[PDB]
Formats: sequence, structure tokens, C-alpha cells
Amino acid sequence: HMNIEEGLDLSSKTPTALVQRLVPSVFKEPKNILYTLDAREMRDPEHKTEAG
Amino acid sequence: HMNIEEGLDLSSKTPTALVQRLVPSVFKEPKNILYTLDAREMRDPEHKTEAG
Repeated sequence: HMNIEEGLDLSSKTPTALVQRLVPSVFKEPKNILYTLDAREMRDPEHKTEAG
Repeated sequence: HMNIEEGLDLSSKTPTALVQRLVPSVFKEPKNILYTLDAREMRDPEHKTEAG
């Protein structure tokens, strides 16, 4: 964005300072789900199917 | 703009005075924008492009 200046003679006027503004975009911490099945529980394959 | 007058003989009437009205229109002070680049900053064309 720039300033507006008035008149013909601008020798008294400061030029507009360019400002190279930057906005960050960042990944969050990873999002996870954990579950565990023991070797008895894994005898029924619906648990992995439904939990997945 | 004109005055209406009435009758066949107008010897006693006063003719309408033509008044020449004038409307002024004027330029404002010039509007300006100023920026500056040094010879290092000016190695990247995007500053001149985006500031323009």
C-alpha cells in the first residue's frame, strides 16, 4: 500500500517506505489415533475392522 | 431565460436584459506517489512491479 502526496514540488516529502509484509502458514502437531489388540482379542477380526 | 410580454403594440414594454452567467470548473492540486530503490534492492524486479 502507498501514501498519497499533494502538490507539484515534493522536495519536502518523505517517499513511502516499502514494507514487504509476510503472513505465516504452519503445520500443527500431528493428529493421531492409537489402539491395541492382544493375541486373544485379535481372534475376532471385527475389532480391527470397526476400530479402523 | 426570458420575460413574456403581452399585446400587439409593445412601444411601452421593457425588453428583457440578457444576463450571461458563467460556471467555474477547476483542477485540484496534483496527486502523487513516491518510492525509492537502491541498486541492490532494484536487483529484484518485483519491488518496482508491485510498487507500480
